[PDB]
Amino acid sequence: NEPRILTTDREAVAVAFSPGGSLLAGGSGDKLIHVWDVASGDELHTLEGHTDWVRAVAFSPDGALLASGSDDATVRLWDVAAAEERAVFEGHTHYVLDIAFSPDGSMVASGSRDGTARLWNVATGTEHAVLKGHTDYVYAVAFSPDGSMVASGSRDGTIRLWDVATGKERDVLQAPAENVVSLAFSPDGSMLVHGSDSTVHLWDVASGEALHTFEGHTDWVRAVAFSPDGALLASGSDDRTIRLWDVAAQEEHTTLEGHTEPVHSVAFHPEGTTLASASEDGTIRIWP
Amino acid sequence: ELNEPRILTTDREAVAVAFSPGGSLLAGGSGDKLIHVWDVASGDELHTLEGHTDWVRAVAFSPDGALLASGSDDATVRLWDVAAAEERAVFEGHTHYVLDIAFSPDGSMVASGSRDGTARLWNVATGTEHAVLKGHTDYVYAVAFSPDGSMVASGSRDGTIRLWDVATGKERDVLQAPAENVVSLAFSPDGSMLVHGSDSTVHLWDVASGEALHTFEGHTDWVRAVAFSPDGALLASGSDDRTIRLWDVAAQEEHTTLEGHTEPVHSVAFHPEGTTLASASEDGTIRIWP
Amino acid sequence: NEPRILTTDREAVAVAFSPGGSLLAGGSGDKLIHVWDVASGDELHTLEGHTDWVRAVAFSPDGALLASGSDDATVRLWDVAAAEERAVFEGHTHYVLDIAFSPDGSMVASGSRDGTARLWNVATGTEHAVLKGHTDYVYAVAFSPDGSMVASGSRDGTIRLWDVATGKERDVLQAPAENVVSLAFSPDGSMLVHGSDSTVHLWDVASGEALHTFEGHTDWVRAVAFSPDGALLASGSDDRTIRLWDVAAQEEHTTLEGHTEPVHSVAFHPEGTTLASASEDGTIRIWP
Amino acid sequence: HELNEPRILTTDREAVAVAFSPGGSLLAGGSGDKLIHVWDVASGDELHTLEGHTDWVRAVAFSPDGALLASGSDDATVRLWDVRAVFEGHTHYVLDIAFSPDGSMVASGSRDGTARLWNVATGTEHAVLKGHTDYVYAVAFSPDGSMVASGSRDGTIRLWDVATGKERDVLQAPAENVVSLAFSPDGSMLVHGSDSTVHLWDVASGEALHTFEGHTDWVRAVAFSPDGALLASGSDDRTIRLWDVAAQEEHTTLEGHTEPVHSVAFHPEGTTLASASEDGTIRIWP
Amino acid sequence: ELNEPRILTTDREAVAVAFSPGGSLLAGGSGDKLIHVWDVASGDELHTLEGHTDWVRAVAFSPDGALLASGSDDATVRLWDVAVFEGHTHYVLDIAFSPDGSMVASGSRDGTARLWNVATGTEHAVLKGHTDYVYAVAFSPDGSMVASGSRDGTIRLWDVATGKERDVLQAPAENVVSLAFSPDGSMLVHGSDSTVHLWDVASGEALHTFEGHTDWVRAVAFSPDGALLASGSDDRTIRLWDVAAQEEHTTLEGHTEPVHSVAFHPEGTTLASASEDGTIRIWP
Repeated sequence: NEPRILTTDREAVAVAFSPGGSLLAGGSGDKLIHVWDVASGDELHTLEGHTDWVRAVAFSPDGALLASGSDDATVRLWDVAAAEERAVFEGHTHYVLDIAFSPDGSMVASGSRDGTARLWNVATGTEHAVLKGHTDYVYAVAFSPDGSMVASGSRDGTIRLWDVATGKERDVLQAPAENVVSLAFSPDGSMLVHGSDSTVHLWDVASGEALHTFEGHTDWVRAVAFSPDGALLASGSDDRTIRLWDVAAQEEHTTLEGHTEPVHSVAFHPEGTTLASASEDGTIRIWP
Repeated sequence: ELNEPRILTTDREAVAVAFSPGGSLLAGGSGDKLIHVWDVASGDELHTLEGHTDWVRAVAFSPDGALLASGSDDATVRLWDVAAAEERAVFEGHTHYVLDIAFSPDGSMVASGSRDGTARLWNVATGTEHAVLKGHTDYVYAVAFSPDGSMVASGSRDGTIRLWDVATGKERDVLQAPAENVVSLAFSPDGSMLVHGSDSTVHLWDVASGEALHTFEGHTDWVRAVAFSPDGALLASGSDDRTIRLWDVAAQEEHTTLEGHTEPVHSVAFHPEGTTLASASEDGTIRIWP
Repeated sequence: NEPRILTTDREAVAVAFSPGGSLLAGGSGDKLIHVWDVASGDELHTLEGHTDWVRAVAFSPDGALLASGSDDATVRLWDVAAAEERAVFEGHTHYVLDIAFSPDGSMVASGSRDGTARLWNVATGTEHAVLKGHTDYVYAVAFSPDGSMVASGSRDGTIRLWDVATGKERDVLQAPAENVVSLAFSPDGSMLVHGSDSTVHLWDVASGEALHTFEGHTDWVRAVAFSPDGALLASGSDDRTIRLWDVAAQEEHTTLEGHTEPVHSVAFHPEGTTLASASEDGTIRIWP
Repeated sequence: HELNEPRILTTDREAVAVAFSPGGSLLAGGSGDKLIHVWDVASGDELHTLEGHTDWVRAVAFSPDGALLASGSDDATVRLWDVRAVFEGHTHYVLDIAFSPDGSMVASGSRDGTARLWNVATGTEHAVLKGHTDYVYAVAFSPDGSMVASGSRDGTIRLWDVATGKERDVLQAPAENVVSLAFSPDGSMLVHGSDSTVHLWDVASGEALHTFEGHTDWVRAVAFSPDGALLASGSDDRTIRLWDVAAQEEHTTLEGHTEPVHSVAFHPEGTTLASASEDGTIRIWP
Repeated sequence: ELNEPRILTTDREAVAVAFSPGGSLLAGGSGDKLIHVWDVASGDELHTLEGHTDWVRAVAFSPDGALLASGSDDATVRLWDVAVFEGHTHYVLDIAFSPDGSMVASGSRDGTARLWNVATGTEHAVLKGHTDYVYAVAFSPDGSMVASGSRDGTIRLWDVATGKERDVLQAPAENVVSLAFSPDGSMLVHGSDSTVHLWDVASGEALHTFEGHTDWVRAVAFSPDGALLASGSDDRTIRLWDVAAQEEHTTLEGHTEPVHSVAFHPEGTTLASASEDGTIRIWP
């Protein structure tokens, strides 16, 4: 079926649902974060303060805060209700390309072009750790659902796993011949998925071995997201499509067409009924 | 960030640095027998304090910013009027090189660490003689008051850090673990932790319990200076490996490596606002970074 | 409540209370600074040495020193008890129109018609920084209560925020239809007020956003001051009045009438029960 | 009569300069709102508003042909308006402008303590008048064009030989700032308006003819009658006073009250007077 | 037992001194980073050798008198014509030419004694076994053995031909700071933070411990005849002892200063002391 559309003046490169499902946050190239009421499709208050493109957004698990990463090299925290900048994190030397909120709510992770992943302490507003190892841009970061581990995806063709507590690297998953552009954990923590150029890979987390490769995209896969029950996987690509795959059977489920430009971010509704995609065509689409 | 805003050029060994309490001035101790005071904003050289006969190994501002103290290989500690309008006293009594000095938070006393194995607590306002603390058969390289002024810590060649109660001159605890000479020490603003710089390593201690909390590894040669950030988040180290490092206290991670220097880094110091740190090196430069 | 009145032989353009509350300094067109014992109403000393109008005055936080700015292009430091000139600062090329003493007591700020804001190190007597950003005259300077920041108000329609230590500009607030003629921080440090033509504007410091505009004045607002508890705002204007505003309610509190000429400066007693104004009518008035 | 005729409005700030056109039919108002207004003396029309200045306009003057107007502003420019302006500059704020009777020259009084003299056609600065130790608040050419007179905050009235840039006389007597100046149509006398009170000076002898007392506050404005018989004073006391130039006695007092009178100008036939006041009113009286 | 001249120019601690083999020239290594050479007969300043970047802790002449070696904190050993360089990973604190003149031994802060062939410039022998900085080295007069003093509190004897440790002399409570080999090769001297010890080479036992100094003993030198031993201390005395007896022979008062280094004239007529002030002194 056909989605709904929301419109931004500029490229929408990041999207996320509030934990309750009632709000939708959109990160854009107008240097703002837009917040929509999902039911009415009305645009609530905007979040301004970033000085460059907003590349990623994520809600706190309690839904009270929103974290954002930007090309201005900063990570900001926003009070959702008040639509206010609550904090600003500095340290990254280059564009911040991804962020993730810990399931705990106490930490934000960021990935940047400076070749590091950083962890920020939400309560104190300080840097908890800098994660060093990658030799190229870090395009994606994601927390393990138990909150103990963070995974980082880099252009150096590696996926690195670190202990959140100590900042220590635990594993390196090799993905050769490729730039890892996106990462996501399954909600059960058993699987990890990464987006590459035209391809989506599945990994068994306990083993660090590759389970399967999903073929069908014809361009860079910049966004991946697991459904809340882990059964479905969504991918966003430069080929303009969004693809759904059946995780257990490891086949194509369906292809979502409609975007006229690259899809930079994909996010499931917490109930699993809806998917949101953001595209360079300046639209956010909600698909059931 | 770790980027550097400015560079100062001195042309000799810059072995000690400290910021004024307001943040606007910088004192530099040099291999010349001189102390320099710089304006941080303009980078202008305000004044040069002469009198020492040998290397100046440590410098400190009084908490009220009116006085500078300097410790030297000539075996003296000198007190300078910052305005420069007035010469001041000199502290004599140490039999060997003085490698460290620290002001008590009230500005009434100064502590000094010498190679003679003694830590001396001198009176600033008063002209009387001072208390002697004895270091354990080995030279004392480093000294620091706790922020509350109740504790003084000393770093020695015995590979231990010593804590005294300032009021009674009583030795409260002994911190052991370093495999070598402890060259620097710094209290957390909380007063809860202590930071140790030694031969290759940076240690974190729980002051109350006298236990080691962590060891920071990453320097490849002797760590000559340490500094605790005002927020307590970060730690700064200077080393003979020619780098300076910033460490995340919680995780013990290399928040940043500052790679401008070509020669050993003898001293590091945080700005009072915690935004920038200054590093001093044998390459005859002072580098300021955020 | 009718105030009490002191006189100067010429225009009184500046006033400030000692931190203890017992003294009142008045800057005038006599080229002198007058000091009054508030309780007795007696004139304790005359500070002489300026060569032109004295435009602004400020006490050191310990009350031992007074700073003054003048049309002679100089900033002077006075020993109050001794009534002696202690230092003279030179460097500004044009009239100095405002001065401020930091809470730290280590730095004096000045704003001049030469388009620059200067910071002077009181202990050493040196020029610490020249702040250059503005493209027109600087009419006001104020320190943040934490002493980390200094703000400058200019004819170029900008308010600028600088780091005191490094002299680096941090922010530029835009107020474009307006010449910024006066500034004050709230004692909290959370808000800033600026005075323009007919209006007093309130800013949120952290967000740099405009909170309110206080309307009622019918001419230039040359002086603004927060009450020590932050609850009240005072404005001095060319319309000859002083207005008090309730900060939280954003409403008019009262209008102080009596002055027969423009009110150039206002200052609160540290207890908050009394206010002093200075006027071109050659009077300083103390109002409860 | 002293009847108040049209009250002229639209300026939104202090009106600090007024002048009649030489032909009598137009009225120019300079204000603190940074503009110059031109009015039809008959009321029937509103004419133009001259915009460009960035700061207070303190003086206006018409060229003797009535085709050009000059203005002085705090923005430090002297602008000649075609009635786009042409511009002239001052190191400091410019407070007074006067055209020579000839119309060949514009004199500008400034905060830099000097009077500038420009050749209108060329635009070339010809002479700088140096001598005052403070702001120059008012300037006027003698009817023969050979002399300029100036009032300053230094409390003096000065006479200059224009061609030679040379100071010829310094008239002293005011205790305070001289705020306005006027030259007599016969050129024999000069009028001072000050922070104390109005004075008359003999041009040839460089002596005081008289002191006019009556005002109870600052005198900001003075203007001679076209026949030279009378003098008008404007004050902070809110009266306009008329004095006999010969006898030196007060003739009449006009109570145009509630407002300080900042500028006054007589009509060319002498029947009318214009006053400027605060807050942007221009008043016309016979 | 007097003393004649005092020698000047060094701006810092003079921590090494050596006479040329044949007469006549004197070398001073200092904290000011340079090596001074002095003409002994005239008491003049012949030359200053510059290049080192850090403190110079040892100097030694080649047996032909044509080359001088220096050890510095800059981690170089340099050979000077009377320059060539060698490296160490750490600070070099001491050097000694073999009596043959074919080898330079260098003791470093890397816990090893380094041995180079001078003519080829190639390092061949590394002596390992010390657990801390090596502060002093000296060849046996036959060149078959090297002795080393370390901060580990030991004196070691090594067989030169095979980089193997032959003996470990223990006893000193603290850092050994200097060592010397007697001309007959029978006795070895240790200078430490408290005392000076004599080690019997054939027996591998301690002949005796010298207890007169009241502070650290920084230097030891054997007389050319082997009869007498000089000790230099922080207490500002130089002490002469009978090697056989081990009894104190004399005390030289310098006083104001701590003696950092001592050396005998090759004829045995003169003794040179180096001090912190940046003075060199000769006594008979």
